[PDB]
Amino acid sequence: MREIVHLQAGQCGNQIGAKFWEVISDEHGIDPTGTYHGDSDLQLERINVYYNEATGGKYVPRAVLVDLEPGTMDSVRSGPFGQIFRPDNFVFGQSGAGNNWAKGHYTEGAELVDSVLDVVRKEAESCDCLQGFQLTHSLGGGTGSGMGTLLISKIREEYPDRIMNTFSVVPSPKVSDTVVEPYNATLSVHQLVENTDETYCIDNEALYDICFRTLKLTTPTYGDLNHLVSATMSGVTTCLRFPGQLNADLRKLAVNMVPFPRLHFFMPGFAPLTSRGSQQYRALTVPELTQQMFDAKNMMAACDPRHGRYLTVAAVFRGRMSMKEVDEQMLNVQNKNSSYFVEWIPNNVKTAVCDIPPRGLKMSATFIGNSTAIQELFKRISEQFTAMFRRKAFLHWYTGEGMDEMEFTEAESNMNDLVSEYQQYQD
Amino acid sequence: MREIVHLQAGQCGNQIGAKFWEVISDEHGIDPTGTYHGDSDLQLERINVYYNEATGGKYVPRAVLVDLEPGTMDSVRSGPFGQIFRPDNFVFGQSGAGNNWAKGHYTEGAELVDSVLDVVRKEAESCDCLQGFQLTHSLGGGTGSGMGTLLISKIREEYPDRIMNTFSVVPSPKVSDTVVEPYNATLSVHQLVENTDETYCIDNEALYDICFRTLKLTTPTYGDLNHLVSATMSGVTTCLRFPGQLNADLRKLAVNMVPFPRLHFFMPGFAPLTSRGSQQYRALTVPELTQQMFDAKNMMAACDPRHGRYLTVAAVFRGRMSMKEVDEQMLNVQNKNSSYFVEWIPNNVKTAVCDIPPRGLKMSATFIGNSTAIQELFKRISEQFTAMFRRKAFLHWYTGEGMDEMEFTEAESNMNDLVSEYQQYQD
Amino acid sequence: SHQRAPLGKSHDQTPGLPKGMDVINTTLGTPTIRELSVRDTVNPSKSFEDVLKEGQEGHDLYTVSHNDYFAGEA
Amino acid sequence: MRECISIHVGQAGVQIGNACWELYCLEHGIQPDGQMPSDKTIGGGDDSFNTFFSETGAGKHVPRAVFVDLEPTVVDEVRTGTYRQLFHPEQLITGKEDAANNYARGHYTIGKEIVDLVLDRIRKLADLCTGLQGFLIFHSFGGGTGSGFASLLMERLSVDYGKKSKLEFAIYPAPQVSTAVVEPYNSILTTHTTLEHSDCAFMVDNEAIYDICRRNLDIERPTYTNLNRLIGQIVSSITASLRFDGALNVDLTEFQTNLVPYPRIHFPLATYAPVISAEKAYHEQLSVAEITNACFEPANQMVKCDPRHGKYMACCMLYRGDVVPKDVNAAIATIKTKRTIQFVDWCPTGFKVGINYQPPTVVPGGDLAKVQRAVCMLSNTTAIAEAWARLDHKFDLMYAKRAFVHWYVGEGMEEGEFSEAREDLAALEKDYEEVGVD
Ligand SMILES: Nc1nc2c(ncn2[C@@H]2O[C@H](COP(=O)(O)OP(=O)(O)OP(=O)(O)O)[C@@H](O)[C@H]2O)c(=O)[nH]1
Ligand SMILES: Nc1nc2c(ncn2[C@@H]2O[C@H](COP(=O)(O)OP(=O)(O)OP(=O)(O)O)[C@@H](O)[C@H]2O)c(=O)[nH]1
Ligand SMILES: Nc1nc2c(ncn2[C@@H]2O[C@H](COP(=O)(O)OP(=O)(O)OP(=O)(O)O)[C@@H](O)[C@H]2O)c(=O)[nH]1
Repeated sequence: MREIVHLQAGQCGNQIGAKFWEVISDEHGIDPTGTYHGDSDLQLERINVYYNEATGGKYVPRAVLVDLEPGTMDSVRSGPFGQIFRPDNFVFGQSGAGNNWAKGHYTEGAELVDSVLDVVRKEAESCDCLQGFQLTHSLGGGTGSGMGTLLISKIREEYPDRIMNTFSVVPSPKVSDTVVEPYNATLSVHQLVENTDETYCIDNEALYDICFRTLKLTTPTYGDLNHLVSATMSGVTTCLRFPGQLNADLRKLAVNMVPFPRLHFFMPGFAPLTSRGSQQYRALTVPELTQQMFDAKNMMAACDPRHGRYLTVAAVFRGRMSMKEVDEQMLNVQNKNSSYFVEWIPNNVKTAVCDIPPRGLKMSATFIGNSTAIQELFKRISEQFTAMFRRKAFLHWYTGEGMDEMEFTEAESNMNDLVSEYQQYQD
Repeated sequence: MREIVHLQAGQCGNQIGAKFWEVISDEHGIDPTGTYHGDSDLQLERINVYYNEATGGKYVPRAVLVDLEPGTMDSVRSGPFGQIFRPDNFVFGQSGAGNNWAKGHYTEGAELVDSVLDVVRKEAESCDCLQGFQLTHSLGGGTGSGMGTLLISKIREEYPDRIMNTFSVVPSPKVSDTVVEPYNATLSVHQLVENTDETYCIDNEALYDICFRTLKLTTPTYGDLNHLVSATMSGVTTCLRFPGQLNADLRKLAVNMVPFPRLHFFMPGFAPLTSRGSQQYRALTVPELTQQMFDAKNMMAACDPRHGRYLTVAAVFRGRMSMKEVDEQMLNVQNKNSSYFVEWIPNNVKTAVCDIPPRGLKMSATFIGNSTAIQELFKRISEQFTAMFRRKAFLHWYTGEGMDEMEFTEAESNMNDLVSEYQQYQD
Repeated sequence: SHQRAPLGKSHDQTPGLPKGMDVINTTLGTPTIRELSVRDTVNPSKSFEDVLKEGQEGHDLYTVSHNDYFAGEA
Repeated sequence: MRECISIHVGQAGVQIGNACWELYCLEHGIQPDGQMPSDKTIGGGDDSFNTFFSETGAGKHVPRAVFVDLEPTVVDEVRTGTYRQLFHPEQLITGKEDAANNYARGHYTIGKEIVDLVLDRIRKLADLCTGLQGFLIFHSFGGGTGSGFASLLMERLSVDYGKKSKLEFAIYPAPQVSTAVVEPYNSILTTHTTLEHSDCAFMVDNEAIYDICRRNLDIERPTYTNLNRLIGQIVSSITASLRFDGALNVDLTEFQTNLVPYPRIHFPLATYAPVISAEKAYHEQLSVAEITNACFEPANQMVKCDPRHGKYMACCMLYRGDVVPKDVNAAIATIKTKRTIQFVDWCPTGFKVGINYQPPTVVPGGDLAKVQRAVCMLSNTTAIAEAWARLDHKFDLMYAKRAFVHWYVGEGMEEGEFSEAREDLAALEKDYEEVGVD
């Protein structure tokens, strides 16, 4: 059977992964101690897609945790489900990253890649047939970018036959806190576009706006933002673990989703977001949800594709659903905005129907987007990088680490190719 | 019936044997006082392979204790099982060691070899028909090497038709404590090579690493090392004493283990090792055992054979297993590293399955290895020997004892012949 | 008044000493590691009993998991 | 079995000697009377004392040593002390004249008629003992009575007993403090007569011992009571192997076989790491790592040897107390990797370790600390030749202008023997440099 090995990296993915995993455990009904309480046969049958079995009826998570700062592991280990994760699984470093990409890409990773490779291949042998793997990290994160770019480069040669699912969060366009973040972003994405096949783009500003729009709760916790992105990540993974005539394999999906090889960047979408009174003020029906599914407010990934057009769209519907209401609502939206699509591809919609409703609500869905809305994203990162390389600010460090300006020259040339590429196909 | 009589030699073998015999008694369930408590039929019948009968259901161990320093022998006599040992078997001398190879080999041995030969032949005449003998000592030991070289030379001609099993611990590569130890080692190994047929190689540094790796217990005792090696020593001896569809005789094993006469040096390998939480975090399955018993970190003898290749491999499996899984792990490891074996011999694997598990662990195994991982060991001592013989350091004692430089000349030359012989067989 | 050169027999530190002198001060207890540790963990004293405990640990759960097998179990 | 005989020549060697059994009695709890409490340890003399004391059926622990000196003044006073009942009356060998700081006077004039007496003493101890590993010689190079008298006796015990070990312990002459200008006469006289017979000679200098007192023990005016207790603690630590056990037990035979490189030179140096005041250890922590740094810290040695000016050959450490091999072997591994510590390339391994579980105790009315982990650090380096280099340029002038020669030649000696020791010393110094040259 096809199983998946999870990869957690970066101090962000430290919080996403914990939230991502506890949702799954609570979804399947396993107690924090780990003794599963048999309630649903279907989730009992298909937990082995992600979890292996140990003694005592506990489902060991097949995820990999890597970082540098020990305190982060102590916190997640003291978290609600740290006991569920293995000290065997906890690999880390005797050093701090300094939020430095070059240190984590050449210096500190050098003595640590061996162990994690020895780690990941161990569970790779423990499992029989993988569809692939998925990675939680960030493009603008110090340890996450430094570690991931090394590992993804390595993981290709040993297993060039599996899925390179990458789950990365885009830092805020308006603010980056870390001032060398565009340097971290530019270096990583050069290898990322070279190495990955799929990439999720997520931004915090929209999450803040969505809280203003539908959560309406003023002061949230970052974990609640993790609760959001984990739910989106969970929904796309419900396909594999759950029955119903929807076609689940990411390869069933990705080939339907990408026209040309260098297209890896995709935009999530999710189903009813509800406020204080609207739980009892909402008639949960197909028309309203698909309306809310395709709301320019309801999106959360980067920014509005209203500036551009839609390349490919894929929709998965989770719950008691039927083909006729969806069929007409694709017809509804197709006739609603046909011109806002691209004439390059007609009927660019991909539909999957999961008959098993989620734990939390009956009618739900998830959306993944490939539109012409990524230009301004890397267009944004273009200007700062040119501005910063104009007078090489904050450069004496990486030279001491052993980096040269030449690496940047092709790297920006690589993104600028995509800028022309994304522009050329649509415009 | 074919039995074994044991010899405990050197001061290290004194701790080793004291640990070793109590492991046997507790495994068989005899109280420290010596009155066996009848619980298991199989161990009741097959205890005579090592023990003899005393009056009152007392199983006398067939071991002869030899040393020079009383305090070590008094300590083991005052142990929880010193009573089960015999003052008859306590032969010794009225002299101090000086940790001198030659004094024990020529001066102190001369007046003691007479007595020990009488005791062993009385013990030999006490029993009917041996498989052979086994010896616990060290190669770098001050006194144990001296008598160990003497006894093996003498016990060759009286009964040249039996098994010359040896169990010697290699000193720490980083530091030998004793500084004339490489002289003692080079002296000992010269006589060891022609007089032995089987050799066990053990290193404490790796044992120290094992404590850091899986035991994770910071501060062990030296006795905390002893049960570790005795468990491996017990495990290889479980096969004879216990029933099951596996061939037990060392001659079954040695002929499958020894292609050429000069191959005497063999390395141990042991099965599941567990940490603080992984007792309840481990799914006890034959694959993960086979995974773990074949781990680079799991070798404990000298170092990693990664630099070289595998000549012959033989593992004994103890517990409730079946004939098919050992095959398909054998196929898996054969496919896992097909090139890392020698093309000289295919199917270099010899497997044995003991159906009787340990008395509290079920899935277990023992591995004995012959790889091309011994070269660096005697190269290391080669520069040690050449540099100190370059300026004859510490030589005045042995000349004062009566030893001469010529003895060293062939001793290293024989080792040099062994260097190429291992090299030319593999490289 | 001898505080200027208070050596007459020995130096005094009593006012800074709020405790006694009778015995010596060990930094910590390596025994604490020893009671935490069980030497015989490779061979726990749990003979046939734990065989049944693992025997009744939900073969059906394990069969649903990965098609478990004990003793010829279909 | 496992026992040795101690000897103390020189009133320098007596009060340092007296202290050790004042120390030695405490750890076994010997009362000043000579017997234990109602608890049972007496018998055929077979218990912890059998290696040190002789407690026969009479119940009196007889120390296995003889106090020999040429004047009663110190020895009759301790014969009126607190432990004089323990000491055998004629084991306190007293003389009636003075050797006048003269090597020859002690070696020739009075020695002839006295050594026969102590020869009777040693054999009567020889017959009663069983194991007789070796001897403990406490003396001094510039001995007013220690120097000259020791030389003849060590020759006599060497010629009749050359199959057993001899261990020498003498205060090395104070380099910049000269309590005797006849010391350079007798000291080199002692060395040349001892180079060909002495097995293991261990030295010490009082100035640094004093300098130790005020650097960390915080005593700017200590006494012998402190000084003798310090060295008494030293000899106690090395002798703990005979008394008790540990992870491993090592004997002086291993010390001899593994420390001295070649004939002639047998002069390592001892060092004890946890030499700290009580309050310091009270509010700090002790472990193997830091005391390992201190034991190899150059200022913690009691001879004016700067190790970076020399090179290391042999180093023996004896961990007494609660230790584990793990942190010990890891710490010493870091020492091998160290660049300042320059061992000779001839020895890749040079570390003789001894582990003893028994922690060293405090002494009642003492100034020491409360130690768990302790180590006596015996080491030999090439930075010691400067000491005899100091002596010879001191010597060459004071032989160039024949100072005090009329005293020595007026009693029966000539200049050839004084000449001999110089090229004998010159032989050693060229030996020291050629072993220094790799
Ligand atoms: N865990 C976490 N990460 C956040 C949060 N907000 C923003 N981030 C970003 O997520 C990025 C990814 O984290 P990592 O890749 O693990 O960062 P790192 O490699 O340890 O180095 P730094 O980025 O300096 O922390 C960080 O750089 C942060 O900028 C948050 O609230 N929690
Ligand atoms: N029993 C024991 N032996 C040890 C230990 N650590 C190291 N050894 C070594 O085991 C070796 C073998 O012991 P023996 O052959 O009996 O030694 P010996 O001939 O009596 O003389 P030495 O080698 O000086 O001990 C010794 O040389 C030690 O170096 C330990 O903790 N316990
Ligand atoms: N070992 C030791 N030496 C001391 C002590 N007090 C002073 N010294 C020094 O040790 C030297 C003793 O040597 P000698 O004076 O020749 O001793 P001696 O041969 O026994 O005869 P005397 O001159 O009477 O003492 C003196 O020069 C002092 O500097 C002490 O308590 N113990």
